[PDB]
Amino acid sequence: HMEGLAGYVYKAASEGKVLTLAALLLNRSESDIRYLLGYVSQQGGQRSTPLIIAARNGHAKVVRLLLEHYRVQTQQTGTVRFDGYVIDGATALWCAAGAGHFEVVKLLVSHGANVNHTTVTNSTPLRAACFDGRLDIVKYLVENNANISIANKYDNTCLMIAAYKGHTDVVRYLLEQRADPNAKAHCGATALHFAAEAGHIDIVKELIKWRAAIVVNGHGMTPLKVAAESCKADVVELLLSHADCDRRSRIEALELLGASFANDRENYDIIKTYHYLYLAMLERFQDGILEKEVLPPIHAYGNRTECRNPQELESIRQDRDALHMEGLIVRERILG
Amino acid sequence: HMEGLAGYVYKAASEGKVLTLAALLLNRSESDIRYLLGYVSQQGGQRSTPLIIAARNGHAKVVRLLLEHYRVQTQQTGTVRFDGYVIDGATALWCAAGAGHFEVVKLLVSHGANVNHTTVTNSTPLRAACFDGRLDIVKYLVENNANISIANKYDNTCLMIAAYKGHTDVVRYLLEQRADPNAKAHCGATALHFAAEAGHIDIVKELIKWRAAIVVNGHGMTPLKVAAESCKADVVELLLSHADCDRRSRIEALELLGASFANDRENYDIIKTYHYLYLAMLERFQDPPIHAYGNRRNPQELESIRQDRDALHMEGLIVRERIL
Ligand SMILES: CC(C)(C)n1ncc(Cl)c(Cl)c1=O
Repeated sequence: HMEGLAGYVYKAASEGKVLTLAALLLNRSESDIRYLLGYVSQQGGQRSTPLIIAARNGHAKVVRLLLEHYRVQTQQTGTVRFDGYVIDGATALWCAAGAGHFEVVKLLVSHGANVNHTTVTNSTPLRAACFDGRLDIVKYLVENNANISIANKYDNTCLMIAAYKGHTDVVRYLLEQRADPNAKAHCGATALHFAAEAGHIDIVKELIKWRAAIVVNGHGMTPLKVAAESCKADVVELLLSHADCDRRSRIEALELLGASFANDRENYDIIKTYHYLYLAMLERFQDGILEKEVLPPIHAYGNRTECRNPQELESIRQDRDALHMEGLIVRERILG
Repeated sequence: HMEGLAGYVYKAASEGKVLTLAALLLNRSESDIRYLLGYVSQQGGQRSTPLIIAARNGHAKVVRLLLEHYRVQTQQTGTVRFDGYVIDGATALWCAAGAGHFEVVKLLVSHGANVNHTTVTNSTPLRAACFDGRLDIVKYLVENNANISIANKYDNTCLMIAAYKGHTDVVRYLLEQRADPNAKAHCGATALHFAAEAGHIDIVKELIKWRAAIVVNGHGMTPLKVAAESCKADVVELLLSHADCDRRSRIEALELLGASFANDRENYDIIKTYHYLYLAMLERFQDPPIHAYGNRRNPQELESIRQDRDALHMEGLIVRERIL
């Protein structure tokens, strides 16, 4: 019969009804108080504890009570639903971090919760807050000895995800806490790779100030080819305004940028196509003698052949259709 | 000294102040009037003739005088700027068509303009009106013997450009002729292919019934189900209804949109990735690649997808890599 009361207790905890929760908990034996609070409930996909669901919903009142008066264990783990995806191996500290409930986080940390508890995929509660972007929590966790080096299943640092999610504030903070910006992932990607693809120019600048290495992913893409391919012209100029395998890599990143202005249907500007593509050809002709390794015609892309001469390119500056197909040919060479 | 007056005449023509032009043009000999109206002027990038510059800016008023009073030749050619690229081989008939100046269009063709005259890229005024999408002009050109079969270089028919530019209205009307057209010849694409790429579900229905023929579903380098890559689920299901080619016998019609729903960062839904991709395992089990830098996952037999993790992202990429 006590299986039902555990649900009533869960309800009140998930609803933040501290009086409703407190009313249920008294006039119960120590044997019972443990059971009701250690019970795991299956609300759809989510499988949680009264403590966990309260910290998930930011009900600091229920959280304070469960920790102080009824000394509930912070180590309790559950499977919580964030967005549509289900995260397993989560603790009340982790949910509170992912949902941005600063006071509940402090409550859990203050009452002795493990800041470095790892989820099933080794997502630390610090990572949840870097995904979410709450600098106050991010600061508080690291100040309470949460480890920044604890990465994903796939070695996705807290720096990486924050750079991906565009949190310039936490990214800088993580970099002012000496976070290794040259750390890479299974994908082979650095935080500069994620920022360049996502075009977060402020973070790309921040990762530069902190002397990030120009490394290559598991496709042969530097952060400049990633940003050139992602049609993020802003981050292309900045990344080019420093280091690069100059000449060869620089023309290939300008040719990729120009190609993407014809492919990517969101930012499709064929005027920006000719600008970058012609700039590339001109840089190819400094000692002229820079190799145009063109490929034979295909049945797709018409039967055209990629221009090798700056006069060939000048002759399709006023052809919208030829310039489009040329951007497809360009992409084909650099990427295949 | 007479080159200077040619500029004043151009100016008044370009601004459409027809009354101002007569003051310059009157009291002049045949020798001069020929030069004054045939001068080519370089106003920025565009280098054109007064008759054209009037028709480009839609000044029907100056056009009436220049075409009616002195039957000047519509064949005069120039290079006009249409907001972006500069087009060469344009005639007043073409510019007025491209600029959507219906009044100038009617006047130009009525006075004997070459209605199927092609630009440098063999763009007919009919192409211009379907590109920009003015059905009023599109129709009017067709009754006046403009040829719908003309198309440009690379064989992009007027149907194709309208099919791409989503001008459903012109498409329905335009089916007074060819459906499944020039196969883009160069691109290898049908007018319905451009429709599927752009996901204009409205015309793709037309390409089959209510005007257009059946249109060949054949292209090779991706069937007309290009929309699976273009993340156009709307037309993807639509094409799937036509069966025995894309459904009943066609077991291979595993379009697997979900791979594209993880790649395109504009329409990226990894929930939609697993949804369509799981149909593949379910359809594959009614009755494979390599691990590049630690990959597949792609198998449908393996658990029929464990789900939940972001790993599906890289898994959606493996699918795209396999299908190419
Ligand atoms: C766009 C694409 C697929 C080239 N790409 N973008 C970003 C990153 Cl971080 C990597 Cl590793 C990558 O390969």
